[PDB]
Amino acid sequence: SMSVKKPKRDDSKDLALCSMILTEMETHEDAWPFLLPVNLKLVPGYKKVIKKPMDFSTIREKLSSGQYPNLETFALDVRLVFDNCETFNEDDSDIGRAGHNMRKYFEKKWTDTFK
Ligand SMILES: O=C1CCc2ccc(O)cc2N1
Repeated sequence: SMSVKKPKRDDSKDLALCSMILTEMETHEDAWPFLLPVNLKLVPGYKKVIKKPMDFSTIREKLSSGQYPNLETFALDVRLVFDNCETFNEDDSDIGRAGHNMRKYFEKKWTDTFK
């Protein structure tokens, strides 16, 4: 509260670390469904069903241009990619499996890096 401050994380390396995690995501062999935004003109249902599309290239642009206030807003966008994937794909599909795999991959890097 006013004039009562918590000790807080050293956050000075967060940008670099998030960039490294994103690079690791981008180069994972199962990243292919998530590298670019889904084409809303060509994919039936996607525009109506998925209220907030997100993809790695959009996250990369936001990270490169100061549009994440903190590391938690970055993690929210990454998770959104995989949450969207679950909404639109059966677990028993190539893309459904890819999303589950990438999510697991991300959360371990996240834990290992920041927790
Ligand atoms: O999540 C997605 C991205 C859009 C898409 C297009 C074609 C398809 O067979 C599956 C998908 N799932």
